[PDB]
Amino acid sequence: MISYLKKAEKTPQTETATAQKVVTEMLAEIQARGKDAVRQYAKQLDGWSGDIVLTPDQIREQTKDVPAGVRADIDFAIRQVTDFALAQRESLKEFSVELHPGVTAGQRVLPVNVVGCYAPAGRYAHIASAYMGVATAKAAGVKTVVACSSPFRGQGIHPHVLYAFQAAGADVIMALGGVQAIASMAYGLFTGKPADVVVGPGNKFVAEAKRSLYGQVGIDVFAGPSEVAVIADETADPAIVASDLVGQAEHGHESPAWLFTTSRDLADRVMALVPELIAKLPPTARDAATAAWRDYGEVILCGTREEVVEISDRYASEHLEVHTADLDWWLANLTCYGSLFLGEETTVAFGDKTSGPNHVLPTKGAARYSGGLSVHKFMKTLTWQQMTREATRQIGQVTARISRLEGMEAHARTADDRMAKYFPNASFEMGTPVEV
Amino acid sequence: ISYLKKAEKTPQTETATAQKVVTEMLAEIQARGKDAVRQYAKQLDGWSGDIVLTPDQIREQTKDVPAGVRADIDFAIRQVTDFALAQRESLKEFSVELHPGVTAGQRVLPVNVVGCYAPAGRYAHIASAYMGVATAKAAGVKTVVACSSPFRGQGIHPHVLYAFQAAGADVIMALGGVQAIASMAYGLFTGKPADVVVGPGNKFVAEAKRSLYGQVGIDVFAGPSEVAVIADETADPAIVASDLVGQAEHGHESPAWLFTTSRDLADRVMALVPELIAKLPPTARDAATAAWRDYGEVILCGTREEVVEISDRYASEHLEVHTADLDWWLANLTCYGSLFLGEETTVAFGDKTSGPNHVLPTKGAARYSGGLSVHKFMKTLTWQQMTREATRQIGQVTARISRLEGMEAHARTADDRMAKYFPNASFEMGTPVEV
Ligand SMILES: NC(=O)C1=CN([C@@H]2O[C@H](COP(=O)(O)OP(=O)(O)OC[C@H]3O[C@@H](n4cnc5c(N)ncnc54)[C@H](O)[C@@H]3O)[C@@H](O)[C@H]2O)C=CC1
Ligand SMILES: NC(=O)C1=CN([C@@H]2O[C@H](COP(=O)(O)OP(=O)(O)OC[C@H]3O[C@@H](n4cnc5c(N)ncnc54)[C@H](O)[C@@H]3O)[C@@H](O)[C@H]2O)C=CC1
Ligand SMILES: N[C@@H](CS(=O)(=O)O)C(=O)O
Ligand SMILES: N[C@@H](CS(=O)(=O)O)C(=O)O
Ligand SMILES: [Zn+2]
Ligand SMILES: [Zn+2]
Repeated sequence: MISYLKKAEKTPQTETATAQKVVTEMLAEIQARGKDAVRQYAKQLDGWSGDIVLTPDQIREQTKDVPAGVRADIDFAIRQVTDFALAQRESLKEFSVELHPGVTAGQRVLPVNVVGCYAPAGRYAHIASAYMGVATAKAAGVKTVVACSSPFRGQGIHPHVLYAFQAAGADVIMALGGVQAIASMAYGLFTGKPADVVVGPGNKFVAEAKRSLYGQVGIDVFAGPSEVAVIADETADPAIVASDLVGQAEHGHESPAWLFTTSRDLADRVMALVPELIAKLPPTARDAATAAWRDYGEVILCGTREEVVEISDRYASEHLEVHTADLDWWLANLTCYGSLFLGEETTVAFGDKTSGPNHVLPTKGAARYSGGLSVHKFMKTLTWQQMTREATRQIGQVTARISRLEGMEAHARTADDRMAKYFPNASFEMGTPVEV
Repeated sequence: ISYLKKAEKTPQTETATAQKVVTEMLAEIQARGKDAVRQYAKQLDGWSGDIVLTPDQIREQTKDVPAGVRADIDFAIRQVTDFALAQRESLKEFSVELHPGVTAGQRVLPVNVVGCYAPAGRYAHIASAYMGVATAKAAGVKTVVACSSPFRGQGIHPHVLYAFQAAGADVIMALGGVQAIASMAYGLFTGKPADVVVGPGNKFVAEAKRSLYGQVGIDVFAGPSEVAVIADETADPAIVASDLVGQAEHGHESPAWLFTTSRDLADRVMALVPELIAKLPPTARDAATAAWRDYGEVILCGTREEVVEISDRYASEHLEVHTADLDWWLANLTCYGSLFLGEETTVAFGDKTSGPNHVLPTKGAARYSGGLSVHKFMKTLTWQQMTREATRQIGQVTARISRLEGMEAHARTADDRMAKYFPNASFEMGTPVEV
């Protein structure tokens, strides 16, 4: 038996209907009206009536005052993300194999042509998100990267976001936010370069827009309001656990922070500390985190490690920290999470900004079926095959027979035609011809 | 570049029709659950019986499937499995050191539950039944649920059923169409919602899967079958024409495309295709006549490079190459579902028994994905671990960037570690955020 010491009124699912209604209306307008609707939304939602595509010269002008120390930090983080991305790239190989004798089959691994990357800017300016998308796309060998971020605080793109996009290798940069940005990248509005894949994190509207546009484009994953889970035993430090939960709760009113523990004492101290830490935050963060903890935060006490694994796997958190003994066991036994942080020393914020692994990660249970943005999301794994004539003796008769069982005579005739051309003297059973 | 035959319709033509039906049906199933599904099954497919088949039913319904049939299906399952296991070996786990003391790695883990759909309407898709289930089993998925439409006012086609059973399905349901995809996504009738739903189908099936993405993962948008052939002057028109017709019989919406550098070849094929269609039995003849007329296209190009450009833009589900210098085509083509190099292999071989999966992207989805494979059932997740020493650099960069973004609570998680691990250290952690 599992005890909820803190139960949330709301979950990542609560706001689904609200997001869907807005996105349905906006995507309909943009499909009908194109750039006209996008310019309208940019003005009405973001107060923006400037040009949307930045020229190379505006990019230089807008970043000319970014200090050396800020550039050095962003450059370091880009290098870490690139290093890990290149290691991930090496993990997926091309190959060919012989199947039935004379049947050669293989796998080609090819980057997509055009990627659109979104970096959010609303409550905060997402400098790290800006290099997470673009640097990964460049590591994957994508030749055209289009990047968008929302106009921020009465100006255009945040200068540090813009520096990140430029340093990471973006080919085209647009001052454009939200659903209208996602849609513009999917349809190639303003650039004439429709994306093959659109990636990047955002609020519930951004995430729903990407989900809805799937099919028009590929995507990385459903990457909506941030979530954090911590697994802790009696070895954990409640002050650090509480700090880590509050860390992601500041993202917004809808960010869940989950604690799964085998220690009642830990649970109690964390529940006492989280409100105290929230109260010491500055206004924007305090507003977000107070609501998020109240409405979405949960604390679950479990009897055994196996019970913790079961609940953790069901929650399928974007981020999972593990502050326990015997970390090898947790790495071996946990199966549903976006990104795993083993031990107290690393933490979600480190992964968010500069550890290396991508931060763009599944939310709302998408970790049941996908990991996060990676080079893998920009590669197509395509198959090819080639046969000797000899291989077609077996392959062809099996194809003709199965085809005819299914009722597909024209399929069987492509096998009959090869058998008659290559082996006119053979007499295999090719199945009773279909008559209806 | 010149169109010798231009289609009135494309894969895009019927999108609105599909989306309207799917939106209505999903809204109804979300409201009324199993009852909505049982009603759709009755009205659409004539079905009143039990939806979940019992083991006794499965055995009873397959008891007369002959040895010769079983041997062919078993052979095809082996080829699909062999290629799937090769694909599974191509994606590895690893760990690496980044900044000194930072370890990061990739875990590759199968999903828990897969739902597989095998179509049955115009034809009964025996091969489709093992393409999904066998691949899921090769990936190490523990629970596989399989559905196929009640066929012609009776139950699941017995050979589709045999295929599901022999390929390793854990649960089999007699359920078709949108109501099948929805039932597997939501775990109706089994209590086991799928993590990933896969499999091909008509425009309604494919749209239902596209719509339910998010609730579940999917393989790919896999709608009405498409075929493209690239041919030069060395190609045999009789075989090209045959191959086009072969997939045209799938239904009235199936495009058959010919890209060639030889006007002679194009002309002979355009004469032959109608003649071959005319010789088909009634159901196929009806499908292929409409498909070729409405969706068939023939494009003449001046250079190989032009062919590549056009082929890549069409991004066909299946692409056959009947040319000299096949190495060049393998090296230069980039958008297709599955490639058939040389005259000897052909799409129907891939459909039934070559090995590589036939469940493939249509309507331009080959621009961003390959087909169903074990890779669609594996999650690639990341993990990391650090020494305390590593956090001196990582932590100060985190704190500074966080504060530049306006994220003070993020920075405090770094400040807290620095104060705990290195209480005498003094770093630039960034100006605290005040708004
Ligand atoms: N899953 C992941 O990996 C990550 C998720 N995130 C999440 O990204 C989110 C960022 O959210 P925001 O600050 O809002 O930035 P955002 O860039 O996602 O959204 C700002 C844009 O949304 C539009 N918008 C806002 N409310 C709207 C409404 N009612 N109707 C239509 N458009 C509307 C704005 O006008 C603007 O164009 C946070 O929830 C954060 O946790 C952040 C990083 C990574
Ligand atoms: N992309 C790929 O890899 C593959 C594609 N396919 C395609 O699969 C398709 C199979 O189509 P079908 O024979 O129809 O079998 P299906 O199993 O896809 O469709 C039959 C189901 O659809 C329902 N349905 C039919 N019309 C409907 C309507 N108007 N409204 C609501 N429900 C409706 C039926 O009642 C039944 O439940 C073909 O187009 C074939 O080319 C087949 C194999 C692989
Ligand atoms: N924690 C965010 C990343 S960031 O803090 O916005 O950089 C996420 O959900 O990945
Ligand atoms: N040609 C079908 C496969 S099958 O002929 O239905 O077996 C496809 O589109 O993949
Ligand atoms: Zn964060
Ligand atoms: Zn076929």
